[PDB]
Amino acid sequence: ASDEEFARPTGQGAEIRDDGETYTTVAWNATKLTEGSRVTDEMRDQAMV
Amino acid sequence: ASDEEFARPTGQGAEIRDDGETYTTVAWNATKLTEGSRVTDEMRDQAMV
Ligand SMILES: [Mg+2]
Ligand SMILES: [Mg+2]
Ligand SMILES: [Mg+2]
Ligand SMILES: [Mg+2]
Ligand SMILES: [Mg+2]
Repeated sequence: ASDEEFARPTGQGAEIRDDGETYTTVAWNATKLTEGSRVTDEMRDQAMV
Repeated sequence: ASDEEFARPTGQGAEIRDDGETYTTVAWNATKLTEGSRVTDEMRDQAMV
């Protein structure tokens, strides 16, 4: 939403003027973060961990 | 309706003459009469009456 504003002075019996809320958006577009790793099965056998 | 009248004096065996009830109207057309006023909410509040 738009910021707060201030009311306007007006004459007695005169028309109240308009200043309503205005709207906008902030967008998101999530980015794929990725990470990978590969191990040979002989390494996977012989490792202590 | 038309006014009362007087009957015709006649000879014996003579034709009776006509003098039947004639009619008319008076029209009306009602005219719109109007009156109006405005008061402000501040005046309506503050007045002693
Ligand atoms: Mg206006
Ligand atoms: Mg404004
Ligand atoms: Mg005749
Ligand atoms: Mg007559
Ligand atoms: Mg007559």
